[PDB]
Amino acid sequence: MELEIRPLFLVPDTNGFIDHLASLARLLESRKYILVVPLIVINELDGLAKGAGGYARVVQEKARKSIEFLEQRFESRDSCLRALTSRGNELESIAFRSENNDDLILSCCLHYCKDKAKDFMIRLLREVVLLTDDRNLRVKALTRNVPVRDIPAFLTWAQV
Repeated sequence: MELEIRPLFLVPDTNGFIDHLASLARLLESRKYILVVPLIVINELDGLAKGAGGYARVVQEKARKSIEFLEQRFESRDSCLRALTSRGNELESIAFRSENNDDLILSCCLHYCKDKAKDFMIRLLREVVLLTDDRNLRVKALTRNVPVRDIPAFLTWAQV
């Protein structure tokens, strides 16, 4: 079917923070978009930050910077940043979270795909975009009618 895409909600995966924190930060600072972070992604970053090979320690620092960035932004109750649990409940704070996940990332995107019978009283409005470089994940999104872009491409499009 034909989609009408008007990006509002941006959903990144774990490697977006590792690879592209600066660009996610620029997106969040722009105030144009709501960045929605799956809780599993925060959990994965926690795993990486906690922990070694050189590369592992390089990624560990990147995860630490990510978590630091998210922690600070949730502490200030940043209105353009949300986290979503596995049950589709939004969190306003991540501080005391306890505690291969494509399907959970996708469930987060689909949370913002609010389709109703009467909508087809004709294009499928999609206001969510999955931000990833992972080709398998991208294909999964494509087959679920979730718009998908890599973060550099999106940042270019956004002019922001």
